[PDB]
Amino acid sequence: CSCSSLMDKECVYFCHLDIIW
Amino acid sequence: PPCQGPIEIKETFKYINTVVSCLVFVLGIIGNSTLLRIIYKNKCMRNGPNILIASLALGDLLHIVIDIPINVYKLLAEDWPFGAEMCKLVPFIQKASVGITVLSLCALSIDRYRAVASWSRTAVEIVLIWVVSVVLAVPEAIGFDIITMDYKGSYLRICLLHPVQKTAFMQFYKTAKDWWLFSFYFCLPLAITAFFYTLMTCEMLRKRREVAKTVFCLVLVFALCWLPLHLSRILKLTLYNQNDPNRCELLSFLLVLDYIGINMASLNSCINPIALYLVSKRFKNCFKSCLCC
Repeated sequence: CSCSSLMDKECVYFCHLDIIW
Repeated sequence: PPCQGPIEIKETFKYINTVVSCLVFVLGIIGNSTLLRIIYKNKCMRNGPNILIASLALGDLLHIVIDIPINVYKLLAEDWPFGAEMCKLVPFIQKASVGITVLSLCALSIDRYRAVASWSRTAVEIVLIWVVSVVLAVPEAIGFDIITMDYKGSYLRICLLHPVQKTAFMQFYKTAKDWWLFSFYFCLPLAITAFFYTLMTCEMLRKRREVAKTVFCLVLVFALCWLPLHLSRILKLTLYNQNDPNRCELLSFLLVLDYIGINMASLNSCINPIALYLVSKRFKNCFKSCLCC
């Protein structure tokens, strides 16, 4: 998914668990 | 960094989602394959509006094939071992299929309006619709990329819309992907189909309730089945914060919202053959003949 940057760990972890869309 | 809570998915929801996804996948594939078989085999059924319906069916079938399996893999594995190019194409194919489906719904609504409005009663439209659908999915085909991480000890790899990108327009897409998707793949087809079907009913007033009921059911199911995913993504974009422990709960709940919404989208893909059965006598007999033998 979309994240502000690579420093926001939780957003990218959600991207890991989120659907492909 | 910690939110005062981890991120995880309940197992009950996983079981429910797996069962629902299996059932909707099977139903949609059977229905769309049967519709395509009927339209292709029967020469009398090879006609403009029927070719539009076949386009919609093929788009829905390709949409089902590419979404449910990968989401099942995500839930039951929580990994993406397919490499960068596979995740480079999957969003592209997914958005192309969604565009094909929505534009085919629009074209079919236009065709029904024409059929009911004019009594004198497609190749260019289908090619135009499909080409425009493939090109609009190009940004997904150049945008996504894989990134590595450490997270509380566990080393992870995620394929996503990497925030850092090369060009100004590519960065603009990286920033407005979800807004673009909600404003094109959902609002535009909903509005077009609803308006054209309203015109069809208005003409029937100028000149049978069952067909209007079918129209209402189709539009309502489309709305109710494509709303949840867009709602989840806009909620992410709107209520997600940072630097403070007020975001992890939202992410955990958004997992559930997104998976429910993708099941509903698959159900909308599955819906149309059922309607064309319960409404059309010709399609009813065709389904009886194909399925029962």
